[PDB]
Amino acid sequence: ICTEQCTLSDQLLPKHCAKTISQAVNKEKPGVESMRK
Amino acid sequence: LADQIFAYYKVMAGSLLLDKRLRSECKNQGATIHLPPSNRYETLLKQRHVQLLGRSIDLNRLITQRVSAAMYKSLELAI
Amino acid sequence: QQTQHLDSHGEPTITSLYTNWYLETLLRQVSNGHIAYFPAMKAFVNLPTEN
Ligand SMILES: [Cl-]
Repeated sequence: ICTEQCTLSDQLLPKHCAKTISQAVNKEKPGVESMRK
Repeated sequence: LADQIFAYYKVMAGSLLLDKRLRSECKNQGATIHLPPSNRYETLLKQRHVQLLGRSIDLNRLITQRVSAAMYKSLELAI
Repeated sequence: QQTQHLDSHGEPTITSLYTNWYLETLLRQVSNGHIAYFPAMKAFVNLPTEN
C-alpha cells in the first residue's frame, strides 16, 4: 500500500508538469485513479 | 527604484524555490524557464544620507516605505 | 534513530549515508573542478567541463 501511495505522491512532483509548460509556451491528471465508476 | 527593487527580489525568491528537475525538463523540451538577470541594488539600499540641494535624504527609509507596502499587497493578493 | 550515525542495531542510517555522499561525492567533485557554488542560486551547480 505504501508503494502504491508513494507512486501517487511521485505523480504530484513538479517534474511531471514539464509537458504542460511547453505545450502552453509555444501553443491525464492526479485524482483520476480515485474516480470510481 | 523601489518598484524594480521589490520585483527583483520577488523574482529571485520565485527562482530560488522553483523545482530544479522541472527546470531541466523544460529545457530539454525547448521551453527553458529563463533565469533572472543579476543586479546591483545593495549600494543604493545602503544610502542613509544623500546630499541633494542642501537636504540630507535617507534613501533607505523611503525605499522601505514602498517595499513594505509591496509586501502587504503581495500577501493581500495571495489570500 | 535515523538521525544517528548508526541505528540501535549498529546499522547505517540515512544520516550516515547522506553525510558520506555529500563529502565523498558532491564536495569531492567540487575540488575536482566540475562543480561550483552559486550564491546567486543558493546551491552548488555543475560546471560545463569535460567530466
Ligand atoms: Cl545574469
